[PDB]
Amino acid sequence: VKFQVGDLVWSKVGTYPWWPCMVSSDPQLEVHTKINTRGAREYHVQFFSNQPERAWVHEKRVREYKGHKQYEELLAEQKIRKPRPQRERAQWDIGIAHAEKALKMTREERIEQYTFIYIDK
Ligand SMILES: Cc1noc(C)c1-c1ncn(C)c1-c1ccncc1
Repeated sequence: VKFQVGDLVWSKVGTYPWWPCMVSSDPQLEVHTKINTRGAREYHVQFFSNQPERAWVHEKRVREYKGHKQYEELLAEQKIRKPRPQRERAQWDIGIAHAEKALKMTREERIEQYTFIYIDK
């Protein structure tokens, strides 16, 4: 267990680029980490965005968030680069702005400021 609740991380999920996140406790499982059905470790994260979402992410797709400029280093992991779609870039920029504000906070302040409120349907 390398991450705890309130830690800032980058997550690489689905078709999306490396995205700013905060580790949090799953609202139903009440754990922030688990061993999945394939026997691998996963972390529960909140994506920083104007569209709040959460996901369980494989530990190999999670990295410590040290700052927004670290994005280049994650891409490093003729030069070939994927283009950046406008709508997705705008959502990522909002997320980064939140992550940069969260980085100036203590872990306790971040937990209080950003932990999602979940409402049953
Ligand atoms: C979208 C969406 N809906 O559920 C999940 C999970 C996602 C998702 N998967 C990976 N990223 C980066 C996201 C995401 C979440 C919020 N805003 C922008 C993107």
